[PDB]
Amino acid sequence: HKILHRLLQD
Amino acid sequence: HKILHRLLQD
Amino acid sequence: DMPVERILEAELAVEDPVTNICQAADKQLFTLVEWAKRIPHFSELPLDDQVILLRAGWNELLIASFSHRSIAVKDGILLATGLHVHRNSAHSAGVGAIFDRVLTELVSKMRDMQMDKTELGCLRAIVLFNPDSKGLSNPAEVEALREKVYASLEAYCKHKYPEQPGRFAKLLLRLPALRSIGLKCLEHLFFFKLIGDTPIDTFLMEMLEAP
Amino acid sequence: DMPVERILEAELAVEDPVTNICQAADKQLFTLVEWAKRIPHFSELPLDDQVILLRAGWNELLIASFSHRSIAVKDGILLATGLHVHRNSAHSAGVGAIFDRVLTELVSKMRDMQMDKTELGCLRAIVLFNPDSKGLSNPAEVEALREKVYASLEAYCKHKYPEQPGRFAKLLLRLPALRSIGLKCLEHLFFFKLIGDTPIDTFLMEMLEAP
Ligand SMILES: CCCOc1cc2c(cc1-c1cc(/C=C/C(=O)O)ccc1O)C(C)(C)CCC2(C)C
Ligand SMILES: CCCOc1cc2c(cc1-c1cc(/C=C/C(=O)O)ccc1O)C(C)(C)CCC2(C)C
Repeated sequence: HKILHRLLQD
Repeated sequence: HKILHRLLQD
Repeated sequence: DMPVERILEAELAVEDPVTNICQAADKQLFTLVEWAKRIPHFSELPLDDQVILLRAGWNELLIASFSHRSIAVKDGILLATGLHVHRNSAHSAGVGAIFDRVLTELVSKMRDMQMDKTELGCLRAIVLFNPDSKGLSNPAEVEALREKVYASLEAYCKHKYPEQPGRFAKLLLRLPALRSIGLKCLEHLFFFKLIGDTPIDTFLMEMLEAP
Repeated sequence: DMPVERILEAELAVEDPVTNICQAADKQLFTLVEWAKRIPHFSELPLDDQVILLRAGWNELLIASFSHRSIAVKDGILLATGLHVHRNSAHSAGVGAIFDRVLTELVSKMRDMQMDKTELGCLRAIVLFNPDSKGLSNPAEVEALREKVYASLEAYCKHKYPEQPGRFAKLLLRLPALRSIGLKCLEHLFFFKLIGDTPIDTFLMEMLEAP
C-alpha cells in the first residue's frame, strides 16, 4: 500500500 | 410471498 | 407508547454445518413472525408494510438473536435447533472468516457488555421498524415507531445502568456491524442456492425471491 | 480528550458519470489522509493501524462527505470536482437504484434534520475509529477514541439542540445505511474494474488491492 504509507509518513 | 402473508394473516 | 416490558415479553415468549445452519434459519423464520406480532404497534401497520419490514429485516433480526443466545458459548454459536457450532467446524467448511466476524463483532461484544434481553429486544425492534425499507406506504409512521423504541431504550439504559453513560450509544453502534454481517450471510446463501448441494427449505427459499 | 472544535476545524480545512464519479473518489482519497491527520489522536496511533483504519473506512468517509455536500442539491449530488450529477444521469448510466439509495437514505435525511458540519465531522471520526477493523494491534485504544468522539457529540447535541432529545440517536442510526451503501458502491467499483472500460486512477486502484 505504497501511496497511503507515503502520505501518512508526511 | 405466500408463506409470510399467510402467517401474518393469522 | 412503547414500553420495554412488552418488548421483553416478546423476547421471552419465543424462547455439514452449513446445512444445519440453514435448517435453523428456516425454523426461526416461523418464530420471527410470532415475535414481530408481539412488538407493540407492528400488527396495526398495513399488511403490505408488515411484509416489507419482515422481508427487509429478517436476517439481521435472526442474527442478533442467535448471537445473544451464544454469549456463554466459547468460540462458537448455539443454533435454535440445539446444535452448538464451533469455530473449527466453520473454518473447515469454508466459511471461517464470516464466522469469526460474528464472534468478534457481535457475540463477544454482547458478552463483554453483558447485553440484557430487554436491550436485545429493543435493538431488534429498532431493526424491525426500518423506515429506509423500499416500497413502504408511510415511512413516517415506521420512523415514528423506531423513535419510540429508542427513546424507551435510552430511558431504560439511564435507569438500569446509570454508571455507564455511553451504554446506549454502544448498543446502537453494533447495528452497522449487524447490517454488514447480514449482507455477507445473505451473499453466502445465494451462493449455496446457486451451487445446489445445500438443502434450502421453503420459508428460506421465499425470502430469497425477488420483490 | 476529544473537543468538537478540532473535529470541526478538520472538516473546514479540507473544504459518462461513472468516470467523473471515480475521478472524484480518487481525488478525495488524497484529501482524506489530510483530514484524518487533523482528527485528534489519529496521528499518534501506530502507522500500521492508521493504514488499517483508512483502508477500512475510506469509502464510508468519502460517501458521508459528498452526501452532506449535496444537501442543497435537488435530486442530485455535488462531486468534489465541482460536477453536479443528477438522478436522471445515474439511471441512464445503469446505476439508478444505488444512486436513489444515497439520495433517500443519506442526502435527504441530512437535509431534513439540518445535520451541521460538527455533527458530520463527529460521525466521520466515529467511522474512522472503527475497532472492528481486522489486524489492529490495539483495538481497545481505537474503541477508546471512538467512545470519546461520541461522548463529545452527545454533549454537543444536548447543548446546541436541546429541544431535540432524539437527535444523537438519529445521527448514529444513519451509520447502518452508510455501511450498506459503502459496500454496494465498492461492489460496483470492482465490477467497473473487471469490465475494464472505466478509467480507475492509482490511489483508487491501491484501495482495491488485497490486504
Ligand atoms: C440464511 C441461511 C444462512 O444463514 C447463515 C449463514 C452463516 C451463518 C449464519 C447464518 C444464519 C443463521 C441463523 C440461525 C439462527 C438461529 O439458529 O436462531 C439465522 C440467520 C442467518 O443468516 C454463520 C455466521 C453462523 C456462519 C457463516 C454462514 C455464512 C454459513
Ligand atoms: C469508489 C468509486 C465509485 O464510487 C462511487 C460509486 C457510485 C456512487 C458514488 C461513489 C463514490 C463517490 C465518491 C465521491 C466523493 C466526492 O466527490 O467527494 C466517493 C466514494 C464513492 O464510493 C454513487 C452513489 C453517487 C452512484 C452509484 C455509483 C456506484 C456509480
